[PDB]
Amino acid sequence: DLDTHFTQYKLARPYIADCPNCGHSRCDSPIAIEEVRGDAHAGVIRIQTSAMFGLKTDGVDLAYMSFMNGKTQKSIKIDNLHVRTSAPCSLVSHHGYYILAQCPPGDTVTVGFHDGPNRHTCTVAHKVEFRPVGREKYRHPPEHGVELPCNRYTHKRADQGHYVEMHQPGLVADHSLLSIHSAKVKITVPSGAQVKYYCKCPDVRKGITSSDHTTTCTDVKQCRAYLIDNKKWVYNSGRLPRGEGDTFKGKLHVPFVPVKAKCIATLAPEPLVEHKHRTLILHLHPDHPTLLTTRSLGSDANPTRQWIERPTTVNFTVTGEGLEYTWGNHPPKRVWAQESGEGNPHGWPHEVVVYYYNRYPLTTIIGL
Amino acid sequence: DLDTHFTQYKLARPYIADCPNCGHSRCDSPIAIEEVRGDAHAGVIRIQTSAMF
Amino acid sequence: KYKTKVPSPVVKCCGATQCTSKPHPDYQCQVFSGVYPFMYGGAYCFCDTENTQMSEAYVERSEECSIDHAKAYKVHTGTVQAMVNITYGSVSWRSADVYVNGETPAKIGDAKLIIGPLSSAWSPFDNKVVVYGHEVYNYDFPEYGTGKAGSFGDLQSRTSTSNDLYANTNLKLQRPQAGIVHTPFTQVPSGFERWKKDKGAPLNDVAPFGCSIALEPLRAENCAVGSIPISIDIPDAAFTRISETPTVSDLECKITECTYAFDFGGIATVAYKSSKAGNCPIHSPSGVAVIKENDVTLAESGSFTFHFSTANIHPAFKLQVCTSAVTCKGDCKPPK
Amino acid sequence: KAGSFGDLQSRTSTSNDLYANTNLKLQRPQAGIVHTPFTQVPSGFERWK
Repeated sequence: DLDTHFTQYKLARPYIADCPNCGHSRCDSPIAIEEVRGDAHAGVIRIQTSAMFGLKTDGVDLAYMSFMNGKTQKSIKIDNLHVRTSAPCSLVSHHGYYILAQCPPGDTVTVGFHDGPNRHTCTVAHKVEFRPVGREKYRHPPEHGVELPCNRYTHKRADQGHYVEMHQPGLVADHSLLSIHSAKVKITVPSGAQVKYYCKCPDVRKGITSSDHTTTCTDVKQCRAYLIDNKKWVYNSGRLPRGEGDTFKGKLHVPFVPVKAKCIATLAPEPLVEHKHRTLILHLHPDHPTLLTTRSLGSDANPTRQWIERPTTVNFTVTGEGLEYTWGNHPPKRVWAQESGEGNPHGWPHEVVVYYYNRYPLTTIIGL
Repeated sequence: DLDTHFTQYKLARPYIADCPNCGHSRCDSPIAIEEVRGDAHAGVIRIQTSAMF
Repeated sequence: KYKTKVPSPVVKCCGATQCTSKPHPDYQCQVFSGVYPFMYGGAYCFCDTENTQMSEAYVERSEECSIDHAKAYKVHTGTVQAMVNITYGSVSWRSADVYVNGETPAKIGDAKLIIGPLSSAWSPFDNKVVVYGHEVYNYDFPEYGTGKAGSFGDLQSRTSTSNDLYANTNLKLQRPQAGIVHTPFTQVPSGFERWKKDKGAPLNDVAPFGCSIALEPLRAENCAVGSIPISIDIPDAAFTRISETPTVSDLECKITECTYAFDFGGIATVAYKSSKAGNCPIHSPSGVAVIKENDVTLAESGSFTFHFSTANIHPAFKLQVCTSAVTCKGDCKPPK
Repeated sequence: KAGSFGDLQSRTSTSNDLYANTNLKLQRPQAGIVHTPFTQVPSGFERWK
């Protein structure tokens, strides 16, 4: 939608964080990695960073990264970010602060917006997977064949069943406002920034918007300049100090929702199977490992479990009781084994002997 | 050469096709994948798409 | 699956705040002294030993829980029923369904059905059986009250809405350090998910008697074992007399041939002369050669054939026709 | 030989007599997709290769 998007964007601001990048192990970009969340069957990843993205800070221009450029906040084009895990990411979309993209398997995300002087990138290792095709072991989702349910973050951004509280922001220490008075410190406050400052003696630790400066520290060193803000509202974290504002529990929707969708894999290849009466021989030359069980239809099961991809074969036998079997998306089938008499009731006495040997396999033998 | 190339190009045109891309499973580009053929010992691949290139 | 969130970890220039019992499963909190953490373009949030860092924690539940969670069951005695089709007498397909109990009074048309109950008295089930998706599994016991270290009881809760997490992710905090504002910690990986890697063969796939299961009632589906003492009323009006009938005579049947095979793979005929033409049933009181036929027209000199299977190399048996049981022994039979 | 070794069952290179079976079977085109879903045998003689 836009209304929950505007709920997001009306009172939330970007920020930055010391994202543990890979260029030099750490980076304070607005691109600060966060909200890592990819658990769809398609392996799509709905995420969000320290800064609002997608829409501009109002909730418009989904190509306007409302990002905290340094101390300030900015919304520039989302012209170019390198969407890439181990391999180039199969990005789908985003939503404001949130981003919903997909990636191929691998372990490490490699993303950063092509500002032009820098990518401001943040990178994180997290092993990536393709959701296996249900009953079978494969790599790709088959274009057609057998249709199966499969979970997914619904790309729709029109949600409010989910939500995140845009917490009251807090405190921020600064240094630059402590200018020199041509002999000693000189506070310089832009606007409404009651920057807590404490030189050697207690200054106004409540902070001043004034330019007040105290000779107790001719040096600007002990002087502890500390701004505080609550303009817009962002949720706290461990990678966030105890901000002064423990308020603003404004539960702003998360746009996308993990939902069970349906998607299609392909059926197995049928095997070779030969009714050598008194048994049957089963041969398949497949392209991936599935499993085939063979559950007795009688008083028991005695089934099989295994996973093979390579050209193969096997033999089996059963009574006319049928028996279960299915390798791959193949449904289970069950067929009586018969058309195997193997014995002449009356020939010569030696013949009838071989018969009372064979008419039953064993009950003949025990009787004999 | 160019003469067999001109045999190619004199009366053939590009086209596009709904190539099953990976961005959204499908794509109608002139870059429509086709003629996949790599079997050299070096593993070089001689291919061609829906469009002349 | 669970979830784990963290509130704002406390901070000052000096001194400390205090850790409380912020009520969450496995929740932790601990003071941290001389924190000395910096902030970008800041002033380190202190003038001295910070001493102020609580690293207050929080554990909660995932959101797939809504879509997907465990389904842990106690399974009790319950019932059995079944559907049938009656095509009797002059009646066509009348498919009917009813409970096993030997009492059930059910009337369809003129058929006052009374069913069984079945001789056999068991289905492969278990009191403690769980299920995800279509699949279903006897979990020996889902350790409901007992937090199994989250190994399987990762979300130890009565219901989805029952927000009672008697589970332990064994969440433990580590000291934030390196001037980094954070809550380093440890806890348990989603153990029940770890098993969701170790899922096995669903019982439906292991159910013997080549029969299956229904989701909502745990209806076992047609493990054809046992015998059923049924009792059905018939329309005595549908009867007629016995003397008005075209009468039998001149009984003889020719055993043409049968080969012992599944399909009623044996044909044999009769040679006969009738009192008068018409129709008359041919019941198989001895269903040895399993007759394709059960009732045929009886024209004058009804001298005709029929089909049947028996496993016999050869019988010597007989059965009935038109209230007149006649003998056709059953020749030697080939196999397939 | 199901193409298992006789993948190209031919007297010569130029003998265009393919008494071999890749066991080609078609599947129904669907999903609004113009295509010929199908199946056939992998090159068995290559499988031996």
